[PDB]
Amino acid sequence: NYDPFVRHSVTVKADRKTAFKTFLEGFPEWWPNNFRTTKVGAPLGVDKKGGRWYEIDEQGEEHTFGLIRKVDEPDTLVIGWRLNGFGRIDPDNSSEFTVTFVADGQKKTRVDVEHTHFDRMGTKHAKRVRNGMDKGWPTILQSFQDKIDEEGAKK
DNA sequence: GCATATGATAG
DNA sequence: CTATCATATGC
Repeated sequence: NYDPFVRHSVTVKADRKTAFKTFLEGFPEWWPNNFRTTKVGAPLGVDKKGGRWYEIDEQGEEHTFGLIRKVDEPDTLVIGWRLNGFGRIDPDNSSEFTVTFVADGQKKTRVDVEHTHFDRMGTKHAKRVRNGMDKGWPTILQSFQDKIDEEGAKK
């Protein structure tokens, strides 16, 4: 994706609320990217009342990790581009996407992202994205499903 | 366009 | 390490 269109694909083994909880609140409780303190990895991750991804740096708020357009409870999250305090590219992309959590049996949730405009920036814009984002959030989604897999299936 | 540099991708 | 690809700075 992210060259023609952006799609997200994640299967959660617990339910949509655990998915939403993990995705937007449980930032500090994963271990793929947030594996830090006052960094990418702090006691927050995202702001609920405004819809904006931030964590608690020692000097204030560490990395902005998204500009949320829609914070629609355990259901849907439309967010925009933002990344880690690393060797990253700036939010020159906007990269917005509709995170669609589909509740299955209320103990499973398949999320699909659908967006097509800023995400299409693949090739050039995605190569500068590759700087540090490629080694974080895509990795997050793996441990996301696994941490959650332990929440009500494995552990 | 070339020397950087950073960042990923080549070898 | 040199390159080669992209992007940006720097000249």
